[PDB]
Amino acid sequence: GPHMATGQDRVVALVDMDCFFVQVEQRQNPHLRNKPCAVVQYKSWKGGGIIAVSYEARAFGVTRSMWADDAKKLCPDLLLAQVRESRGKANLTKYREASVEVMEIMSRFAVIERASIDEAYVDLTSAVQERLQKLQGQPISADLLPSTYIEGLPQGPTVQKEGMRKQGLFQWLDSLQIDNLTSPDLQLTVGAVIVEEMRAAIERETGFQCSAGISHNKVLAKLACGLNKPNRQTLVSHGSVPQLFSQMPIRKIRSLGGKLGASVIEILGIEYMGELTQFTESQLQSHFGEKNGSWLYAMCRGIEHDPVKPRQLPKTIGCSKNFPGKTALATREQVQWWLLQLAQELEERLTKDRNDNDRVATQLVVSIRVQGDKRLSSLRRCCALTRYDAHKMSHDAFTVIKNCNTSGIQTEWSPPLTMLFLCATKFSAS
DNA sequence: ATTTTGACGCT
DNA sequence: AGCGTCAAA
Ligand SMILES: [Ca+2]
Ligand SMILES: [Mg+2]
Repeated sequence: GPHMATGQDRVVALVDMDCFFVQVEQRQNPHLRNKPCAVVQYKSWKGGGIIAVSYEARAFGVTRSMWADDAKKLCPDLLLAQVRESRGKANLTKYREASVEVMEIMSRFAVIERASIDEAYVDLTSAVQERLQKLQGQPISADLLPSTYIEGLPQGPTVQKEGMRKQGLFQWLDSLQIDNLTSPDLQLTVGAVIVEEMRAAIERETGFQCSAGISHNKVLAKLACGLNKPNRQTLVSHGSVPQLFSQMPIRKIRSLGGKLGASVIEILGIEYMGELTQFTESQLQSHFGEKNGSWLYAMCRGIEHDPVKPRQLPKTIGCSKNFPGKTALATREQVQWWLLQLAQELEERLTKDRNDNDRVATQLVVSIRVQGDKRLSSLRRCCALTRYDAHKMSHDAFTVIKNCNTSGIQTEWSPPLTMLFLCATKFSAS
């Protein structure tokens, strides 16, 4: 009752760019705008592998991981943009730089946590409080929320999408308690006003559209963000959680999309997130561990406490290349040449990072996959990263992995290498 | 023969 | 330190 917490203390948003790499290429090449389009890496094998897909192309069934030749089978007029290749490998610089454009705009509004190349969490709690004081008890107009969905509404006693959106928004605003600056629902609504402004700024200043979720924590904000895509935002209130979760597959919640989620389904014999409420905290801890158990117990009730970390920059800078099937690296010369290519791209990115961000990486992590392993990485070794020098970095990576060569022969490498990975880590201020 | 990334937990 | 899990384009 009165001491039972409800996880309504914060306002958190998750902003996610729509079909991000596609939008970067469409900004650059107007011929691709408003077209079924995809971004591919490496044309030679089956037309290249698709990594991003415009919504027009998704309507034909084109997806990520599809080979372009197969996507062309689904969408004969599919347009393609290729990832740049440098030093023999795909180079993602253009997308990292576009990401920086968007992150810097978001940072003007509030503290952000960079969650991936195209998404960031936003802690809006303080901005909401300040805006509520500026408003001076003044009601919130639907005009301030032109692209917002209220999850769960309309409800109770129009057949077009925008009509439904406006009906739900009207019901929500009609109900709000604006005279109470401490109402969680009002705080979320002001949060949504701010996110509308943030999203307008992103589009004005970059050309890129995005979707967003607004709720009381990161998991619900991420879930909300995905409910109305593209170019829309969704408010998930605490009160919307019981109905939302009653038919929500467990795997849709962040961190439960893999083995743990599968084990929750199998061990408990349930399918939907809401069904978790019927277990005690200790029961969940017994099956899934203390940390996971407590997390599940609170999360199925819509409560999560993970903070929006103040971190706009990535914590690691990495480069990797797969060598699939018959192209696996089988000679010492091959392994060293590709370590050099990787180290050169890495030196370039590290030098840029040092100039822009006043920091230096101090550890180099080397990872390889050997032919036969189902595991993504077969081996990981580290060494000191003392100079941004590609020849030195490539020499050190070879030195720390050379003893993996089973081969009795001088020049040959066995078992062949199907992956090389260099990652600069452990940044210190400079 | 999705590939190329990034963060974080366990022991 | 090294391995495993989960997730983004
Ligand atoms: Ca996205
Ligand atoms: Mg994303």
